[PDB]
Amino acid sequence: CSLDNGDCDQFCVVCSCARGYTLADNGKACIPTGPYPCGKQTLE
Amino acid sequence: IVGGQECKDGECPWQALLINEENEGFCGGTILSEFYILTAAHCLYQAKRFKVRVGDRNTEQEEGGEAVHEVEVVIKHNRFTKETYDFDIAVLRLKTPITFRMNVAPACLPERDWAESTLMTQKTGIVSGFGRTHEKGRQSTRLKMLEVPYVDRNSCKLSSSFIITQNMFCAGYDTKQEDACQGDSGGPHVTRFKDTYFVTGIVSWGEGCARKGKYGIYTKVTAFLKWIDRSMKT
Ligand SMILES: CS(=O)(=O)N1C[C@H](C(=O)Nc2ccc(Cl)cc2)[C@@H](C(=O)Nc2ccc(-n3ccccc3=O)cc2F)C1
Ligand SMILES: [Ca+2]
Ligand code: NA
Repeated sequence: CSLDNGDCDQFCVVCSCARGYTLADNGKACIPTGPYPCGKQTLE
Repeated sequence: IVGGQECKDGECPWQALLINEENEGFCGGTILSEFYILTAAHCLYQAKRFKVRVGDRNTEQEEGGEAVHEVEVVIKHNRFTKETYDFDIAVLRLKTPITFRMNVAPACLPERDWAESTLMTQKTGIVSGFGRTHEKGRQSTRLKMLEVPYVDRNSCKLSSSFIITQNMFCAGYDTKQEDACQGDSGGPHVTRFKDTYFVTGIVSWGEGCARKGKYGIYTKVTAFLKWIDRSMKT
């Protein structure tokens, strides 16, 4: 984890994500489960 | 906010504003979920009664998205004291749930150890609010944001008239005239990691605003992640 955050999109080799997100198939990226996931700026 | 810029639409969706009986903003807050707002314990002393407004970007104009919420429960950290300003954190449970939308969305709470090693080690964070635009001036009618560099703890202690505890961290600039200010207190300090913003601090205090040789002091949210989790579970 001390290198490139373990190639993790969020938490770190095992990646994990914040509430409102699901770890993607590649086990690195994080996928929002709703239109307003935490920590994302909003767009119309 | 002294210096900085106005937040654009959708840029600071986790901003919440505490409004007093006079319907005037006096402190900020951070949306954590549909029912909870994170703010500073010291803010609870500044208004006998208050409500929470979300989605506002201009306090002089009512625009789509603004909404008011009554506070059902105030959970102030039992160890906060004005003597030290230590443990400056409170969680507010709202009476009715916030509907997320454009300009209204929560900031993410990070995992403790990871935040300590990966977020708190970033170069900067972002602070926002409706506070004073100058130490002796008026509060901003527009929501402003400011990128603030994390400041070395020892450098900060040397610059400070007061004790900086492990529940605090410093950010901002030595002489550049940019800083958070009164009115921004309780508001968010978030740190971007890749493309997600994690709440990392709560605007807490400073000697003046943007003073040369002084920094902004923030409650270190990582020290309270477990406290917040317990608080949010009633
Ligand atoms: C002159 S002002 O515009 O009317 N205003 C600006 C100061 C501010 O908040 N700036 C500010 C600047 C940057 C940031 Cl990040 C947040 C606030 C505020 C203040 O009162 N600060 C303050 C100073 C010291 C402690 N403290 C710390 C330790 C122990 C005891 C103790 O009292 C607590 C405080 F509330 C007064
Ligand atoms: Ca408005
Ligand atoms: Na300064």
